[PDB]
Amino acid sequence: GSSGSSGVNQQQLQQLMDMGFTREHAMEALLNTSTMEQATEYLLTHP
Repeated sequence: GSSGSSGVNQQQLQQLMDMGFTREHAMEALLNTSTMEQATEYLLTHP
């Protein structure tokens, strides 16, 4: 059947969110960014 990825990704989201962040930034982070690493930075730049 049909399957793939839609919108952001919980993985990264949760992954980061776990580190101790806010879903708000987390989400935007990913959205803004593209890869996981990038996400980290975004968050790392917004504690």
